[PDB]
Amino acid sequence: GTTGERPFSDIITSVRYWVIHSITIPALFIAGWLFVSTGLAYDVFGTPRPDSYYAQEQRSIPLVTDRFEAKQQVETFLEQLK
Amino acid sequence: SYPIFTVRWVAVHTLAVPTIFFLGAIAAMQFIQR
Amino acid sequence: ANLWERFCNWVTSTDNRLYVGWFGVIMIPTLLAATICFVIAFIAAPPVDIDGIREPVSGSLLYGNNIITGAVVPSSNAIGLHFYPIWEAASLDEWLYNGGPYQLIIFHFLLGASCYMGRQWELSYRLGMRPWICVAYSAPLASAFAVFLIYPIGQGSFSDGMPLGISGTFNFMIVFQAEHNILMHPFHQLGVAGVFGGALFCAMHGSLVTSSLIRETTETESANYGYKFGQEEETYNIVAAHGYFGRLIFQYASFNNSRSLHFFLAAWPVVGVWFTALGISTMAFNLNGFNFNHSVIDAKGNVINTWADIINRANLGMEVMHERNAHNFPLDLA
Amino acid sequence: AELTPEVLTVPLNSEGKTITLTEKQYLEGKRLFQYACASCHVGGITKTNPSLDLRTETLALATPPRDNIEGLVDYMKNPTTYDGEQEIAEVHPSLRSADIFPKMRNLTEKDLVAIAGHILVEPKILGDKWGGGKVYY
Amino acid sequence: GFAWWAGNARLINLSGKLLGAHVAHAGLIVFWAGAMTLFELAHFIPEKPMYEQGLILIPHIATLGWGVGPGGEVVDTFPFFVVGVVHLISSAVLGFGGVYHAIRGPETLEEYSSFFGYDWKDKNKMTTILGFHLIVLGIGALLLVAKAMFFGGLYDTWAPGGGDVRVITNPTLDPRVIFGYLLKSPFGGEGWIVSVNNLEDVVGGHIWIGLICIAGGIWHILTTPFGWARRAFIWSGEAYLSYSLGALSMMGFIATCFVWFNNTVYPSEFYGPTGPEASQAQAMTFLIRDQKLGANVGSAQGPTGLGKYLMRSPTGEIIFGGETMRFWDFRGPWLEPLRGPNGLDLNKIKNDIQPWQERRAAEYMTHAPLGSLNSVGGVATEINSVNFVSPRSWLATSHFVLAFFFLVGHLWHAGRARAAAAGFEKGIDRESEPVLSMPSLD
Amino acid sequence: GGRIPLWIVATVAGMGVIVIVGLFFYGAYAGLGSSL
Amino acid sequence: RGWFDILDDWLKRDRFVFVGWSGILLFPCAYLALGGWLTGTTFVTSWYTHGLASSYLEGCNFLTVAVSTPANSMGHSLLLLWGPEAQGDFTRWCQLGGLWTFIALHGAFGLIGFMLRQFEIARLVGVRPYNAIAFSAPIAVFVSVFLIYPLGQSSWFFAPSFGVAAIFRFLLFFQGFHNWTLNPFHMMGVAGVLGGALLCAIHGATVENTLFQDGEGASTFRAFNPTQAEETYSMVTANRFWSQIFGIAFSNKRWLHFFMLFVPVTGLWMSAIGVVGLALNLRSYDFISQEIRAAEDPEFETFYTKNLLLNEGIRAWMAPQDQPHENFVFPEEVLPRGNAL
Ligand code: CLA
Ligand code: CLA
Ligand code: CLA
Ligand code: CLA
Ligand code: HEC
Ligand SMILES: CC1=C(/C=C/C(C)=C/C=C/C(C)=C/C=C/C=C(C)/C=C/C=C(C)/C=C/C2=C(C)CCCC2(C)C)C(C)(C)CCC1
Ligand SMILES: CC1=C(/C=C/C(C)=C/C=C/C(C)=C/C=C/C=C(C)/C=C/C=C(C)/C=C/C2=C(C)CCCC2(C)C)C(C)(C)CCC1
Ligand SMILES: CC1=C(/C=C/C(C)=C/C=C/C(C)=C/C=C/C=C(C)/C=C/C=C(C)/C=C/C2=C(C)CCCC2(C)C)C(C)(C)CCC1
Ligand code: OEY
Ligand SMILES: [Cl-]
Ligand SMILES: [Cl-]
Ligand SMILES: [Fe+2]
Repeated sequence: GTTGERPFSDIITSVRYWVIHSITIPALFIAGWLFVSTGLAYDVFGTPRPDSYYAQEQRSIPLVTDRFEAKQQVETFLEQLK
Repeated sequence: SYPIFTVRWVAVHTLAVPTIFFLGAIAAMQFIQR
Repeated sequence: ANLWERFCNWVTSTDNRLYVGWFGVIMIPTLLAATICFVIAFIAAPPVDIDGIREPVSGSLLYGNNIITGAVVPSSNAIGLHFYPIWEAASLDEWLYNGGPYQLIIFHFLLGASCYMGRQWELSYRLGMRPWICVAYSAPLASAFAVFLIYPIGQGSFSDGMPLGISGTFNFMIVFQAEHNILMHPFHQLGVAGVFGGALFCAMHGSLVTSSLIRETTETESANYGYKFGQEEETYNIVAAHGYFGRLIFQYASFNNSRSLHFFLAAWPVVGVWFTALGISTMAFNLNGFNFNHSVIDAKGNVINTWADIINRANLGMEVMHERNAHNFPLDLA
Repeated sequence: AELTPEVLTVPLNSEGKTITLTEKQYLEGKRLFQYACASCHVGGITKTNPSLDLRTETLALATPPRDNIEGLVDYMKNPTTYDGEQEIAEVHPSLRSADIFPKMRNLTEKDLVAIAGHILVEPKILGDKWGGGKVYY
Repeated sequence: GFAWWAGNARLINLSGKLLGAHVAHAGLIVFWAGAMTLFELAHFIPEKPMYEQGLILIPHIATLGWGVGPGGEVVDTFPFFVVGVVHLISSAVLGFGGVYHAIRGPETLEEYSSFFGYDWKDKNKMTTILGFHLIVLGIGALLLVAKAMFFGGLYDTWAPGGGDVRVITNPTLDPRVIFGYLLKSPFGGEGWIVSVNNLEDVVGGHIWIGLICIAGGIWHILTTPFGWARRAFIWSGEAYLSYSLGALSMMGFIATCFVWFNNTVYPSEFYGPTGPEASQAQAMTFLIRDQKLGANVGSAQGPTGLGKYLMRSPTGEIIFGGETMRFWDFRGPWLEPLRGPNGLDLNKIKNDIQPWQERRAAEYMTHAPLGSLNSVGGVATEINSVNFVSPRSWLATSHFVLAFFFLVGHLWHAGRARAAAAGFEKGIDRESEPVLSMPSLD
Repeated sequence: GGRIPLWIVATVAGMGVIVIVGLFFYGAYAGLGSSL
Repeated sequence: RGWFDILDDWLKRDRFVFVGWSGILLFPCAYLALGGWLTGTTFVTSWYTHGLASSYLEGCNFLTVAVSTPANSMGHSLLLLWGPEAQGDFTRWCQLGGLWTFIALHGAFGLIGFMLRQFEIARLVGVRPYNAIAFSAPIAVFVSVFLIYPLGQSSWFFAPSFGVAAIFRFLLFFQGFHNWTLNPFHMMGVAGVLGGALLCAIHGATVENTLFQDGEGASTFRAFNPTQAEETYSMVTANRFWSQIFGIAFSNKRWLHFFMLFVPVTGLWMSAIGVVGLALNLRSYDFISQEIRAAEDPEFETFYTKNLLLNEGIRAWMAPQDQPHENFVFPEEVLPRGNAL
């Protein structure tokens, strides 16, 4: 019924367990938060900010239309915001 | 007489560590305004 | 030795090839009336004016339908929720034009199916069984009630009950999606989970038991002959099966109690179908699926479409096209 | 794009004077439009009379022109038919009929400017969608 | 020997602790009634119709006549506060008695007092407790009568002049009317008891029900079951539970159809229009609009050949056209002024439609009971904007779900009660399997 | 190896999930994706 | 006793999560398919491939987030990170739909990994490999829908996007364009899925209500011992019950459990085949006899003709926003609409 690993119930009721994870768990939560609040997640993944979906007087989707020019096409759209 | 770091240990944190990080990021998102 | 007691003894006899029972006394006639009317109408009924607009829809084989397109067509929108037995029509010709057979069939069937569920309790008691198989069957019965009675009640007309046909069934689903966005409703989502999961677990339990059959046969014979009807020992090795499945995932994610396992098998699809039956029944009162149309806008206020807005475009095309001659005013309120 | 002041600049009267609302007013107007008006005028249409919408071009051809703050503020007080021939306060919410339309009861003069402004700003953001109907959803 | 998950089944033969459970649970119900009203009142805004505000308890109090005047306009919110506070306070008393009897009080009552102790198999004691509660129930229905006839009356949506609170001086006593309702078919244009359409019939039926319940109480206190009743039922706690589960289920389905169709004891002023009502109001709205423009709505042929605004029902009555032909059984105070002996009167339509009727129709058409789970009002293809789901949709769907599950509970507990009483709810005796002692089917 | 009672860990983690889920549900009504 | 056997020893050790040779394939790919989907639905848009928001970061909820398919202009490009389209730029790769192929391909190899795992564990534990065989049905569905179907069309764009509402849109597309409900191969799949659910419920119900009394508690679960030799419920009583209730009943435990494997597995395989046909627009769209009659006889109407009108509505109202690269512009006057609506 057992293969040698320490039982889960034995672990999460232990004091050493909660001494470490009371730090690691919030720290991870805070790190994730900061990835968003600093705006880093936008830049890493290329996701439009609420103000950068369209240019001001634009209602056309900036749709990729070329396979091998696709990279340059997105950068063209992005500069038409900057 | 229980090993701490095991294959099990790796499997678990492989899922747990990003799940909490993601949870924090998704939490922050709730306060974004347009 | 009294005539009435002999009759009671035969009705409840456990020796009849098919159990009759007191619920059977109502189920046998109502199911025969429904079945006989259904067969005849499916083959030879004339076109029915389902939507009350004098636009009769042809449902039967002899009027140019095949097995896939044929249906017994719901009764006229002019009738609404009014009772329309045969003796309320000036003639059978009138009764046929207005969709009278649909009411006869669905009422006799819902009764007979209701007594079908009670008959399952009844025999379980005569045989000294536990009583709850009928509770499992209440999930399909609730589903039939929803599409044939409950949804008609909420919308005010049997003309919006589910047609008794294959293409009619699809007509019903498409319109229900345009009108209630059922796909975005959590009780239908639970129903898909009950029905996918039930198919999954059916397959799993079938392959695990089949995988751990104890060798009792040669390769020239069907392994099925390694089981004899009524043998006392189990025909498969539940610990080998548990030992395989507990390693495929991990140990505690596998049953080794057969009673918990089979209860899980009963519970999962029964409950998911309860919900999907309840989904139809509550959308009958127009508490619809989640509406996320235009939920995302940008810093100026442009709508930023999501997949839900695409769904809505599809829904709109079903909406503007269904019952194309039947609406005089801009809102389809029922 | 964003809610720039050009977007928030709408005509005040027929004479041609303009007015620049704040983002606060715009959001206030949208909130009040939803409270007092959306049930009939969601998206800039009119569910109970689809022949009349809230497109700026439709308002402009109304008698009293209604494509300006004054025209709208006056309409919310003493509404008339499209040609100005008859007053319709008895079948349309207004301050004059707040006894029969109780939601107009607690609307202040600044509330009306906001509601009006939202109606004039929104076709600048959504274009054809405003007053277009399901075709543009 | 029940598992923790069937743990309340341990209370079956502990009449003391089982009393605590029941009384504490009664506390929860009274508490919710208290808390919810206060929550609704704190959120109430009188300038908005109730049905634009997610209210389900304030309308129940308004209907009893409290807090409202002509046309259903709220004139005094203090009666709402009182009902919630008193309910809230009372829940502590029930809570108190409930956790006392469940924790500290005697575990079983029959040793303490032969009056309050009971054996489930005591058919006489059981019918006496039934009788007590029957009398209480009968008193309950007479309180509604008392309020109606001696304490301000009730809200009358059909009152002349837009609806008003009205004291009821001539409740209907004629049993041909009162029990006539029990014998109308439940189908369209009949509607069984859901069709009750005036407060005289409502008050009168409660006189009857009140008397019949008081009559049945004493009956069941003075009698014990006859042998035909004794041979026909299972006499056990779980059986009695299953009987009431069936009754609660049946009652839940009726309540569902009641709040969905009936606009009398669920006034549309408070609850919003019904489905039929709202659909009728749309046809009315565009009849009024098109005829103001010059359309002769009586002679207008629609695309199908049927009249665009007006057609006949299958028995001949002039009714609204379009898909709302299905709803011609609808009757409402804003509509009936237009009906003559043949249905809708074309001369009344051309001449006698009032602005208040136009207002009402536009209002009900735009408040039809259609809306999304996240409370986006209107058809499923509507864009976000209107935050609205009719109280009638909320009240109909919730109680259909509850009614369905209690029918499943009836089946569950009825079959188990039968199996337990016969002695095989735990499985089949290997040494004595019935089928093994039966002849084979073939 | 057993100091913290299990039901304590269960209750607290339970309320931790409820908190985060309710934050996500609050967020459906505010900010992005609120329709407003 | 060289390095290969020392590795074999380690991979096949009885541990909390069995690894095995198949683990080398399964776990990396299963984890990265999963990780890609959670990453993309949290952080990645579909603005440039679809014109859709599709992440929590953008304001979407669990029902509307998706990892969407690449733009139609990518054709069937593998969209490798290092490939000619994204050219090693991770940001651009995300914006061009690279996570879709990343998930679909790593998912394909994970499903292989998982099925090899079922073979591997079955071999070591000594059981017959029927659970692996049954898993052929999920795999056939996955490859026919996610890979074979878009490969027959113009691009990956028309594969399903990995998300809840995006799959819903997939269902409705197949109704309006392929008339997929009319396909007999789908109908067989429906019968297999609903037949499986039925078999699942009816079998579990029957076992639980034909139990032997093997203990005294009112909880019947306790009274089963996983090593007992005896059947825990009566097959003889169950056969009688169903023979009398339904006319026929199972009498062979082995057949019954094989049938439960057979029914849903076959159903899924059948639906995979029809999707292969839809890869080629080889639909069962029409009945020719119906249309000939309908074209000549304006009073002829069936539920078949009514449903196509719906299909035509779906196509005209959803195509412009659903296929944006086609620049469909349908003026109001050309849209098919019934009266008033
Ligand atoms: C008046 C109503 C009533 C009463 C008094 C009983 C009483 C009883 N029932 Mg029955 N039951 C009822 C209605 C009722 N039931 C209904 C309507 C159904 C169908 C759904 C059932 C189905 C049922 C089954 C299947 C079984 C019982 C059993 C029992 C016994 C033990 C129950 C127990 O310990 O529960 C313990 C309580 C729980 C385990 C908690 C349940 C949690 C529910 C399911 C979730 C509810 C959450 C809610 C929907 C939303 C939550 C929101 C979130 C924030 C949390 C007891 C005698 C057992 C029995 O037969 O004993 C003899 C048994 O096996 N009941
Ligand atoms: C309305 C819900 C309800 C009610 C009233 C009861 C009531 C009861 N249950 Mg049941 N039960 C319920 C739901 C309910 N249960 C559910 C959902 C489950 C599944 C989780 C169970 C599972 C269950 C089991 C497994 C058992 C019971 C038992 C009991 C009885 C004794 C409990 C005891 O001694 O605990 C003692 C507990 C405490 C002392 C802890 C504190 C509890 C108090 C009362 C909290 C009160 C809080 C409140 C704010 C106080 C305000 C006071 C103020 C008004 C003055 C009691 C009559 C037992 C029984 O039958 O005994 C023979 C038993 O074995 N129940
Ligand atoms: C129907 C519910 C119910 C039932 C059957 C019982 C039954 C019993 N209780 Mg319990 N009890 C209840 C509710 C109930 N109680 C409540 C609600 C409370 C909190 C107030 C208590 C608090 C309580 C205590 C503290 C004790 C008992 C005791 C007893 C026993 C003897 C009581 C006696 O001699 O009567 C005495 C009777 C009276 C004084 C007459 C009271 C008549 C009332 C006031 C009229 C009816 C009230 C009405 C319905 C609601 C008020 C109106 C409101 C709506 C505005 C008996 C087994 C005793 C026991 O067993 O201890 C060993 C004991 O010590 N009970
Ligand atoms: C909650 C209320 C309640 C409950 C649970 C009981 C329970 C009981 N009563 Mg009592 N009874 C009550 C209220 C109640 N009664 C009231 C208020 C009165 C006064 C009129 C009576 C008058 C009364 C008498 C005169 C007798 C009983 C008897 C009995 C016992 C046998 C009942 C029986 O065979 O039913 C089974 C019912 C039938 C076999 C006949 C069913 C016929 C119905 C009306 C058909 C309805 C069909 C349809 C589906 C329902 C829709 C409504 C329809 C009428 C339109 C049982 C213990 C009997 C007994 O043994 O007394 C000691 C007896 O002789 N009761
Ligand atoms: C239904 C009960 C309505 C509500 C609530 C609101 N409006 Fe309305 N509006 C309605 C109708 C039936 C009409 C046409 C009446 C006629 O015969 O002309 C209107 C018209 C308007 C207009 C004029 C539109 C035009 O093109 O000229 C405006 C500017 C207008 N309505 C504004 C408005 C506002 C600001 C509201 C909230 C206070 C509002 N309406 C509510 C129906 C209904
Ligand atoms: C037995 C049991 C149980 C149960 C319990 C119960 C159910 C209870 C009840 C109880 C209750 C049921 C309670 C109640 C309470 C109440 C109270 C406590 C009250 C108070 C109130 C107040 C104090 C108020 C105040 C006020 C006023 C006066 C005015 C207005 C404002 C306010 C609101 C503030 C359980 C399951 C858990 C467990 C097991 C056992
Ligand atoms: C208030 C009111 C009113 C009145 C009412 C009344 C008058 C009622 C009555 C009612 C009643 C008077 C009812 C009754 C019922 C009954 C029932 C519901 C029955 C049941 C039955 C059963 C359940 C049985 C069963 C069985 C059988 C069949 C066989 C044998 C076995 C047994 C016994 C099980 C009106 C409407 C006017 C109006 C409004 C208000
Ligand atoms: C892509 C990519 C990658 C990878 C990545 C990954 C691997 C990721 C992962 C990630 C992850 C791994 C994530 C996670 C997440 C999680 C979450 C976000 C969760 C959530 C959940 C929740 C929300 C839940 C809740 C609940 C409910 C609702 C109910 C019941 C209870 C519970 C609590 C369960 C790499 C680097 C290779 C590179 C390339 C790209
Ligand atoms: O969905 Mn659309 O809504 Ca219910 O009615 Mn009005 O139209 Mn017609 O009769 Mn069948 O269908
Ligand atoms: Cl149609
Ligand atoms: Cl219409
Ligand atoms: Fe099995």
